[PDB]
Amino acid sequence: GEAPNQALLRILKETEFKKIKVLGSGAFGTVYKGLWIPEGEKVKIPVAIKELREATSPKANKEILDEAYVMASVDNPHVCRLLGICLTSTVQLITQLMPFGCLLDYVREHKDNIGSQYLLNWCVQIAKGMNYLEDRRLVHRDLAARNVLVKTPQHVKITDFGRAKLLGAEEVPIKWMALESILHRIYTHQSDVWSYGVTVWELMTFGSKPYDGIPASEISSILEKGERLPQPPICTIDVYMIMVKCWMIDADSRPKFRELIIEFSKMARDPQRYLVIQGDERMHLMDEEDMDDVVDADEYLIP
Ligand SMILES: Nc1ncnc2c1ncn2[C@@H]1O[C@H](COP(=O)(O)OP(=O)(O)NP(=O)(O)O)[C@@H](O)[C@H]1O
Repeated sequence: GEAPNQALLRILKETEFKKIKVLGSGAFGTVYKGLWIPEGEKVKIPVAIKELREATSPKANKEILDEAYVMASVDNPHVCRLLGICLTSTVQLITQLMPFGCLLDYVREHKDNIGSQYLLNWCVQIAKGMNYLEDRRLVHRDLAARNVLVKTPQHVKITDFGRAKLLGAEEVPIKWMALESILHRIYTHQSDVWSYGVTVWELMTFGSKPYDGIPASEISSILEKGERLPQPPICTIDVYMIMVKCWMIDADSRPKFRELIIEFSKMARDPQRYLVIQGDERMHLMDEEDMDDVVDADEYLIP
């Protein structure tokens, strides 16, 4: 039976926060960098503010609220933090600012400076995030490098709950999908594991596109034929065999997230044994003056 969901949904006054910069437009909506000053509190919290495309079509109001619902109900160091909503005219989603942006852009932009320690720690942290969702019985359904955010090079969090569901519920990123999901729209914790596999492959190839070329329509055929993504240059057979296990047809044959935490964690203790990166040993990885009161969202706790 389902426990009552007692998450608090915080409604925020438009006056409590100043926008500052656009971060990402075009696609569907507009995300700004900003600072949130709660009521009378004397803290300023860096935040991202997702005020969706001006037009207020009741269709997409229903979709930003579902995210808010999910994000308000999660609480884990490796899942993105929702501060609250603003009901202005178009619904504003207010999350913790993740200054380094999405992990896909971050690996793409920084290939030459990314060591094995970072790559494997990311793997461990993503698997922790996903394991936590598994404990809350959430199937994410859209895990990808584009949907993991970077608070710092050493701390990432899963984002984009716009397709999350409870395991069992009944209510398209084809290249990240478990075969049962493309064929039967079955979606399980184990189909999230498939997508973890792809996300890891995106990281290990420093942001390549999976099945670059092959059009979406061909994908399910390819997999039934038994083809998978190729071994990235930097990966030992050890790392790659974990990817491949995530991509087994038998869903229950795939690893569990808790096993993934364990395995990458072992590897993270000796990173150079597991990823082979040219120049590994030597790699290493805001605004205004009134910054006395700045507090990261992670240090701003609410009773
Ligand atoms: N909390 C955040 N902190 C910093 N940057 C963010 C944050 N949320 C989003 N962004 C940036 O804005 C981009 C677009 O945001 P997002 O709304 O996730 O993309 P989208 O294509 O509109 N939908 P989706 O990727 O499915 O969530 C992200 O990839 C980031 O570069």
